[PDB]
Amino acid sequence: NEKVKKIIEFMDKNSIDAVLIAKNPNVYYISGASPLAGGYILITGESATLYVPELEYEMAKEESNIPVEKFKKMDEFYKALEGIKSLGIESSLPYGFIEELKKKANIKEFKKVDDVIRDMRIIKSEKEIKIIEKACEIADKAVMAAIEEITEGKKEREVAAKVEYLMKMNGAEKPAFDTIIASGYRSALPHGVASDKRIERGDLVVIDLGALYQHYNSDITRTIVVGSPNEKQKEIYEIVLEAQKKAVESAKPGITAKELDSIARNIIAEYGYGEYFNHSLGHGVGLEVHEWPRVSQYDETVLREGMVITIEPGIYIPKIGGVRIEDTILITKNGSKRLTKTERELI
Amino acid sequence: MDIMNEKVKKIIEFMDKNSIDAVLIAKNPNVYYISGASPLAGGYILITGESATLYVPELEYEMAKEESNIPVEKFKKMDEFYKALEGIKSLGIESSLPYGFIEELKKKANIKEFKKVDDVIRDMRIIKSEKEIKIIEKACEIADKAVMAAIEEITEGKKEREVAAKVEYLMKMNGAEKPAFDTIIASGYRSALPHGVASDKRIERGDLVVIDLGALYQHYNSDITRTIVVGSPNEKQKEIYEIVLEAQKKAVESAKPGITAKELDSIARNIIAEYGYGEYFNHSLGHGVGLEVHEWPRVSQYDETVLREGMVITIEPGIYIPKIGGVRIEDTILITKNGSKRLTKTERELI
Ligand SMILES: C[As](C)(=O)[O-]
Ligand SMILES: C[As](C)(=O)[O-]
Ligand SMILES: [Mg+2]
Ligand SMILES: [Zn+2]
Ligand SMILES: [Zn+2]
Ligand SMILES: [Zn+2]
Ligand SMILES: [Zn+2]
Repeated sequence: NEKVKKIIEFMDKNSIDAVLIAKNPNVYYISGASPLAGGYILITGESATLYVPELEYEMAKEESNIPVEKFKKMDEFYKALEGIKSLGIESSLPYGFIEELKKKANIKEFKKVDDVIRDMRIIKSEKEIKIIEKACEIADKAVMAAIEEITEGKKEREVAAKVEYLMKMNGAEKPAFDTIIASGYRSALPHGVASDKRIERGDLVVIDLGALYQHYNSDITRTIVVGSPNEKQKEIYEIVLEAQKKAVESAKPGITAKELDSIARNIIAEYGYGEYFNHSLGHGVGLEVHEWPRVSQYDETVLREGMVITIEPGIYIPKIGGVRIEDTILITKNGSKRLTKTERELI
Repeated sequence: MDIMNEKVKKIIEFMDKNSIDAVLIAKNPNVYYISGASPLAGGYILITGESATLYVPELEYEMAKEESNIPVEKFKKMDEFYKALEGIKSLGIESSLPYGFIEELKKKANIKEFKKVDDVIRDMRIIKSEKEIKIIEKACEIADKAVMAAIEEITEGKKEREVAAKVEYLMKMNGAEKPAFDTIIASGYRSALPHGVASDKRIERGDLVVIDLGALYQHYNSDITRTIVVGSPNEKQKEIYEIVLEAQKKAVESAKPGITAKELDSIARNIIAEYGYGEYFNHSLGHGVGLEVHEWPRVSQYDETVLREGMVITIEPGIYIPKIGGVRIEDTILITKNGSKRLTKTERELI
């Protein structure tokens, strides 16, 4: 396939004899198969083969677009690698595995192939975009359900369980990540995963969730308030809303991820809340919840049509609470498109 | 010097005996096991001969400081972390540490040599304390409740994924953080797929249905598999079922200290092979369970680990007939002084 072809081209330019792909999302991206257990793709100058343990063979044989080989013990796999001098690998390959490759496969050199994997996955195909949009649609439904479920006295975890159930009933494999239902002081926390805390009147409630649908992810955050907001809560909400909207409106091909982050960050900084916006503006979304590019002050990746990223500025104040508004957006030919469509002005 | 816990000291012992200058622990389950902290972002424990420190990003400091039993240090940029590592000659690392990170350590921390510390981590985690066993047993209680709920929910017409959604909700409402792994509800031809995660397929009468699920509860895992038939089973379904049941029961009864994992795997495998279904029992008999659903030891033909009191493993033989159906019966068990204890207690003879 075209993906294997691009890897072979990269191998030729970088004097790599063979490439090993082992990370789940990359194995699926290339072969179309997703063995839960350990699956490995070996790409040579003229072939691509997926190796899987026997228990995953039947599933892999019916889902893979490249030849499949099964093995009983890892020794058979290494035997298939003996002879390779320079091996291209993912930066995620674990130490234990690399040491086994040196000892049992006699690999002489390792080179990172992350660049070619990134260059491919960072631009979504029309088909991938449609799956991501469906995942976002499911996430939108989950956020609305969360709002309905929220009431004084209910545990954050109960709301989370209820909406995760709804997402799965809508076709999701599972949540894209641990659901965040953070109320009151918890809304100002770094990663407020739903807890046993009970929601209280006057609480700001951050709802950050996503659905994993047919291998692709979605990501959305909306913040609401139980009852009426006080002056401070309303103020930080208005600023985050302004920053989020301006950043989304500014997203387009040609500008750097850093430039985009600066748009939202400068708005928040000018209002005097710069020290309370403690994370990046966003991240890419695809086969993984967090992927390329990183939308921050440290990544100047030039945006291009086909990229899918989140725009999620926020302001977090100890005890008082926090506000975050996040959308998963698609970079189009001339601008952007919000894939998550839930109303943002909720406070 | 620091007053360090016994887990840290066991690592220090290993360090001295293996000429290692310092040890870096970065995998979540290990960081929790050693410090009690659960940094969602990147937490790193650095152990030296006289100190143990947990380094975490700013967005993790406050919580880590509250849950960690060892001194916590925060950093704004990784360069700050690598600076702390400067001077280390031989660094002990986990077999899970990624290539990219190791290359960074080589250049920014100028680490000269790396050595595996997997053996000491394994030696500690492979034997569960009475405290850990109680947590795992409760997770198994939650898993048992989920399996019983699944059986009651499974009927002709039901979508596999919907059954999964219902029992995963039940587990959470019963205290579980979340499922230990993607719930498997494999019906009909799908029961022939060992890892047939619940799908959009609708269950039909006469279907063999494999239910494999588990709960992550207070950091520990549970794992259970029961197979049922919707309606009356035919003779061929009953045949493979009786064989798997016989093999599973015999293996559980044979589990005791002194036997190797390979010898235990052979008990179940030889039974299934004698019936001529050896080619269809395409996976190991089991795996250890603890902070991770899959851990030491591997109960297979390729593991010589001698079982000891305190080990927690699964016993899950199965037979899978391609495109037709399959059967798997799995229990999480505890190795006792001279036998075993079934932590998962749901009835096994369900057809
Ligand atoms: C909490 As998130 C998946 O938006 O980084
Ligand atoms: C599907 As399992 C966690 O029993 O290997
Ligand atoms: Mg200190
Ligand atoms: Zn999010
Ligand atoms: Zn996000
Ligand atoms: Zn299982
Ligand atoms: Zn298992």
